[PDB]
Amino acid sequence: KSYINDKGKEVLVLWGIHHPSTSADQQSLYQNADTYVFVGSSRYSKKFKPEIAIR
Amino acid sequence: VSSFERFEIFPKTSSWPNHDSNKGVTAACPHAGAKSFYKNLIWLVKKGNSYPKLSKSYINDKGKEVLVLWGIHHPSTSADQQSLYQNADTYVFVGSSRYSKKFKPEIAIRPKVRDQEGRMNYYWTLVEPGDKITFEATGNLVVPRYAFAMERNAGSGIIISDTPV
Repeated sequence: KSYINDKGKEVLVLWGIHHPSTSADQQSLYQNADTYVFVGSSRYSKKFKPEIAIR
Repeated sequence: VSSFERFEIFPKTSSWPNHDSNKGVTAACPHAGAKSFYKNLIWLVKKGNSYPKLSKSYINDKGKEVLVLWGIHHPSTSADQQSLYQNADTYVFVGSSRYSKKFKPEIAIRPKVRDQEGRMNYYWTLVEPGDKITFEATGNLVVPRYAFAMERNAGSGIIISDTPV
């Protein structure tokens, strides 16, 4: 999904990355064992790898 | 800076027999109309349909600090990754006595900037006299070509102005 800033000013965007406790909780929520998240803009680029462990 | 001399830390003609040192050009860095690239870096690309494991070292023998710069290339797609390096799962490693870091490319489509959906990160380090710096990669590495042996001063800054010198 993409968004283009057309509001004539800066847009503050917030988001989250979820790190489950166990592989079972991972599969209960997303069904995929080895996942990634990517966020990218013209000045931002970052890839997120979840860290599954019991805190 | 009290002393600043450029030298070819990794000569273009002889350093990379098993890799291509001439195809690493891009429309994002044009010169005289043609596609070009940075002068002090070489964008190594697979030779034939092969990118063998890369390993090159330099020992600072210049009697002073050496400024070394390099790049990591993050392609937009897996196809662009295979077009340039032929290897799907690659790494880059840079190591010295005070520097050690492993780089994993992040393949994804970023918004176009200068007609490029990929990205390239630029890094630098100061190699102390007598030290060794090692570059090791299976792809995505923009190897240094020119380094700079230098001696830093103390103070001064950067003036941003249209006032003439």
